[PDB]
Amino acid sequence: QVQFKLVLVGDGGTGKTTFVKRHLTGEFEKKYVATLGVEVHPLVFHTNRGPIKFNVWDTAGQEKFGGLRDGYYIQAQCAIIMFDVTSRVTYKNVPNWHRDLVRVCENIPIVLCGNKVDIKDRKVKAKSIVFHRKKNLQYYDISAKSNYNFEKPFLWLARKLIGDPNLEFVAMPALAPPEVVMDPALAAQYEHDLEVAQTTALPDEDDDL
Amino acid sequence: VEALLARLRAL
Amino acid sequence: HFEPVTMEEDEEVLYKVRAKLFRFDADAKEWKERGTGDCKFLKNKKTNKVRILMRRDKTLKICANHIIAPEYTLKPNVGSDRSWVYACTADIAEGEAEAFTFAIRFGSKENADKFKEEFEKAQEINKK
Amino acid sequence: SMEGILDFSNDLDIALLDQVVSTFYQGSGVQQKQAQEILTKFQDNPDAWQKADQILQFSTNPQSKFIALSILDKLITRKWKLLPNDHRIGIRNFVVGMIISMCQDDEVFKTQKNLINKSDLTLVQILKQEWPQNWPEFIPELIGSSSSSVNVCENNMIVLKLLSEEVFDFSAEQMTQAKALHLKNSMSKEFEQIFKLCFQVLEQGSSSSLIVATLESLLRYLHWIPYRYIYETNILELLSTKFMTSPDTRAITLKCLTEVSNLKIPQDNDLIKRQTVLFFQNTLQQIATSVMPVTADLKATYANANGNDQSFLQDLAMFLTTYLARNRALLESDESLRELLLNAHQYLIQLSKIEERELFKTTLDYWHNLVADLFYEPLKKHIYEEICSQLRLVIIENMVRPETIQLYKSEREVLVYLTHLNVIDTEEIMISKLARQIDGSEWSWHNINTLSWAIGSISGTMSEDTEKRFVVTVIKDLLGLCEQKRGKDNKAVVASDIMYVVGQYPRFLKAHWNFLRTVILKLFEFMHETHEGVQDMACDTFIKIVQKCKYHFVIQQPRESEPFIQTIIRDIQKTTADLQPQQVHTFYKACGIIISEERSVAERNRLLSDLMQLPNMAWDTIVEQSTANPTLLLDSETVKIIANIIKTNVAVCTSMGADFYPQLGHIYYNMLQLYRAVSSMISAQVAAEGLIATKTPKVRGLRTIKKEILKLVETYISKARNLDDVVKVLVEPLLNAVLEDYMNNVPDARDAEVLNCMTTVVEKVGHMIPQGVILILQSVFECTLDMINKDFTEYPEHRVEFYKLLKVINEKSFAAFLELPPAAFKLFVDAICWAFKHNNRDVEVNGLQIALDLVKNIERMGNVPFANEFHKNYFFIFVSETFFVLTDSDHKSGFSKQALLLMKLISLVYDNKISVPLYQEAEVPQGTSNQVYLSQYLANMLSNAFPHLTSEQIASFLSALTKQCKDLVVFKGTLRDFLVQIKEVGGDPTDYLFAE
Ligand SMILES: Nc1nc2c(ncn2[C@@H]2O[C@H](COP(=O)(O)OP(=O)(O)NP(=O)(O)O)[C@@H](O)[C@H]2O)c(=O)[nH]1
Ligand SMILES: [Mg+2]
Repeated sequence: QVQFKLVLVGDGGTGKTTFVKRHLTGEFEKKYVATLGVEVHPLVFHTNRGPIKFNVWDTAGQEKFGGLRDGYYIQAQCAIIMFDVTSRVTYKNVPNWHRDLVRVCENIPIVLCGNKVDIKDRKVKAKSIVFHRKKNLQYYDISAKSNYNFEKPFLWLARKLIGDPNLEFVAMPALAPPEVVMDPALAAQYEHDLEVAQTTALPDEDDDL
Repeated sequence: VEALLARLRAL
Repeated sequence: HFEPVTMEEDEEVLYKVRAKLFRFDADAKEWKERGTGDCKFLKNKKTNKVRILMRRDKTLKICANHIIAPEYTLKPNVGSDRSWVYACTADIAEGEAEAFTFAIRFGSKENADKFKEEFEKAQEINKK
Repeated sequence: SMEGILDFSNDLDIALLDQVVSTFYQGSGVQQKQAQEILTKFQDNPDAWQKADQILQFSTNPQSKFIALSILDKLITRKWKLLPNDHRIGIRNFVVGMIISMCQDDEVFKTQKNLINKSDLTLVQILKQEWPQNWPEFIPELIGSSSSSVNVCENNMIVLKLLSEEVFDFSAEQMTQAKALHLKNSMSKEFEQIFKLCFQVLEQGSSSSLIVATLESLLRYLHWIPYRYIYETNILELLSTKFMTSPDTRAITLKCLTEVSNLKIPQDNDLIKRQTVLFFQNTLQQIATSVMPVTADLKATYANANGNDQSFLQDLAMFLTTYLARNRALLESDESLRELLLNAHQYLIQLSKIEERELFKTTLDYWHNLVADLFYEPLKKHIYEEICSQLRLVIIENMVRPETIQLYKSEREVLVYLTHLNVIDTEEIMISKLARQIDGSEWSWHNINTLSWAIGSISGTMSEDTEKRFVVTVIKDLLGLCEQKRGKDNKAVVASDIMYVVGQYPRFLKAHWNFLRTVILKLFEFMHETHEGVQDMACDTFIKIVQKCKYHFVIQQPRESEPFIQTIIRDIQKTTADLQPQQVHTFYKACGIIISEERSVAERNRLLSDLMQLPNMAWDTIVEQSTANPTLLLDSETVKIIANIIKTNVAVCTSMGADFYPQLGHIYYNMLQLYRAVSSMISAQVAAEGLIATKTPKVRGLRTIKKEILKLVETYISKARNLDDVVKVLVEPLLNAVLEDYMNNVPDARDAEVLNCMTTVVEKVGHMIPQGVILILQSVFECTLDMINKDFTEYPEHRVEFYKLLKVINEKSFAAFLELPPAAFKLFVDAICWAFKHNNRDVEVNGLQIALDLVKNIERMGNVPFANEFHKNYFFIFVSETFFVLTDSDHKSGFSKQALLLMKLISLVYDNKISVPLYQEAEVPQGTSNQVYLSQYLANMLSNAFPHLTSEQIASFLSALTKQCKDLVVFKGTLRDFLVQIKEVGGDPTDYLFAE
């Protein structure tokens, strides 16, 4: 279908997998489980030009888990390069990821993302971030945790891939939900699960929401 | 200067 | 003379509040965020049935779509005075109707209590 | 199944590999995932490279061949020198042959660009190993082959581009200093022949794909070649005319000309100055005739986003700003060059109207460069008068919210310069913009906000007289704008902008007390407005004005009976009755700012007493009831009230600092008693409900009381000036109230804020409480270490505060570690090394600093038993632990401080500052110097940790490292060289002589 391969690259720990997961399920994964090689996830957005499907190749940033490395980039149609504004080294490595990427993908739209802007003690200052200029990359500050700008990378890529700068995300149709019919055979079962859920504290209770 | 004061208070 | 050059329209909004929606992952014994945005109680003009419809900010993707069934019961969560937990037997946010244990949190205890008020009103509407 | 290709006892089934590869790249779901794991295992097989020849010859899948070359790449990069010489020749031969055959087949050359590019990079990896010492003919034969085939010539431009990149752009971190210099000199030696080929191709046309590849390689060359190749040939004319006309070459050519503008050039040579003018003239001529005229609407073009228009406009901005920042003076005196100068800047004006944040920041940087020069340089500003006038409007219309913060400050800086350059034009533009708000032609919430930020941003530029009439005019116009609107949604927006502007002109407020008074009273009225946001605006504006005009609140003004701060305090209950607690605290903090400017101590304390009357009365009642009925604290409303009282004290203490002491003394003893009572309730709840109690609103509310108490004490002590009172009045009750409670709570109930508070205590009065510091360690050291030494993630706040505390204790009261029992001092060392291994910057940096400070602390003790035992016990532990994080590739963020620590450790032995043998006398002949033994220990350590290094590599590395232990920059270069060599086999030991 209207389907585009997207490769996501950057140093380990910069938040690539957490960012994708946020878009796939809405969750924020607090744990760091290193990606091994690549993980492929379909991701669909509903737009005023119809649905657009990204096949996200979420690659490993740790060298010991790099897998096929630039072999993942073959036939990519777009990319996100990720770094972490609290870790200067991850920005220092942006030119290395970009080099390896564009050697395989010579003319694709690429977004550069500085992640984790929710953290107070920012180390890569906004005015230090200039690598995208001569390489014609789009840049966004983002935060998978606060969702700051979390939609912008895909909105920009969608506009470039479809060739329509006025493309917008739109509200997916919302069908009438079905009427309930409780199953007495599962009353005791659902009451067990509810008790566990009531006594497991919700996370991040100090968040505004 | 004083003509502003009156206008300021009616906001 | 010169010639010149969602499926929500059938519904009434009874209540609207900002909220963060969680689902309980039993396998991991973990609460997992499903979305943040406006939670609406929508009353169908033709059936008079009231449902919850909630969409994520920015992407506008649906994170909750189910009837406010009269059988449901809002319960408190141990860690919050501004949230409700309840079992949902058929939510179609992500496709086929599926059962979830939801938790919904609000900006304040006041909003949470108003939500519970409106929630129970909607249940009675659906009972008739 | 697919897993058959992993069985190397059988011939490789190429058809099966192609199926696995296809399943991965074109498949989906579970099949794709299984194939991916199989392919990774295949690629990682250390014998997979032997089957690369087969794959490249017999496969029909280009992705399979790509993976074959990745396998070879790893082999060439890491194990090349271990191969038998026959395999080195063989691999070179079939990589060269594979490239030749792909270039000779026009269909393959057309459709397999990815595989050819990968093969070219693999060739370059071989060149990095073999050339020129074992491939002297490469460049002469490359040039010869280029003449027999357009395809080969084009591909050779790709090989040379990648070679230049690998040698000059990406060598710093990938090869040793010596090897990089060797390859750079080798390319420089033969570049004359390379440039001749490149120039011939460019001059003689005619295949655009060949031209493009040649220009791509030239872009790389421009990073390093001497300017004579660009200025003593005709190439500038070609770049700035011929190749700007065709869109195929236009993009790369513009990038080349941007880098030409950066060449190292002699700046007292008139001919070269004319050449630099000339290529700019040519380029701008081609743009105006072949692309778009100066008048074109680049904002609209960029928004339409046709083809490559956005990248081209980005690149044009980069070209113009780069060239003009360096060379515009070349265009400013010759009258025949004035049109060129202004046309170039007019293109920049048009580019600055594009809606694109990052591009705007690029052009704004240039504008800053320009207007700063016009501000200081004689006789320049008149040239750019019409440019600057247009720029004033551009920046005003694109002003962003002050508080994006960075962009506002950059816009403000440029607009301030532009205002000095012509105050009259700036004022007229702003008044005119305001007129178009009133007449509706440009009215919107965003538009009035943007203009109000612009007006506010130039405060302090105009004369006080002009400013006064200006401010009056603006406020008058804004008041009228608000009056004519209806709905209160519109009136709210304009009223906020009125308050924003006045808050930006403190000079006007300080000169007009009656005006300043009226503003404040109107802010107080708005503190009763329920409309969303009005109250926050009023409180924010209030403290903002106070911070700037505080003196006018603390003196008695003419015609007034008392200082206005008294009047604010008299009515504080009414003013703040409708505010949320957070807003009330801001209000009280603002009052504290004023009170601290009262130089009379008796008046200051009286004002402080009156300010705190409401919180103090609520406090007294609660203390009286909480003591009579400890059950009342179970009431969530009482807990919330108590927390807000303390938060109010924090807020006032924040602005008053040392002057807050009298209020602290009013509540101190009952506050610590409350800390204990709340502590007992938390413990009792955890005991009765389990750990889950710590999640409950009740316990979180109780712990908020404890944290705010700690914050209040920390805030005061960090600012106290009377440290005798801190020590003699505050410290002992504090430690008695907090330390045992921390030690004897379960880990999940311990407040990291205790550690933070103790860090400030030690920092400020640590030198005066040696026994108090010991008590802090006894109470928090071992139990906190046990919380954080099982993984790197649990208890993240305790982890950070823990090492901050050890750091300051080690700095200010090192004697406290001298008193530790030996077993506990060992835990101290363990804890430091544990910090080394954190990837968490907030921990690793303190751990490396503690280690360094500790070594210096030990060194200061001289030749005494404790220092001698320290070195015998822990010197080599710190040496080996530092070496581990230096070399394990997972702590690169700490490299500089790791290197500093290692250099300090090595220089101790090199300077004979360790008075005892570091070895056991049975281990080496008696009298062996610690220098010799350090060399042996390190040689043996590295031989066992890096067994693939030769003994000569290790010896040369350590010889260089030890004699460089006084020169940090060189020391670090040798470590970086070592980090390169451990990634491969057969590194050259003479590389470590690079410094010498
Ligand atoms: N404070 C904060 N943490 C974030 C943010 N995004 C991700 N993280 C956290 O950073 C850590 C690493 O996340 P992860 O997605 O696994 O990074 P990665 O780039 O996929 N690592 P790898 O390349 O090894 O697979 C996680 O603990 C995650 O919760 C963010 O925006 N803010
Ligand atoms: Mg990952």
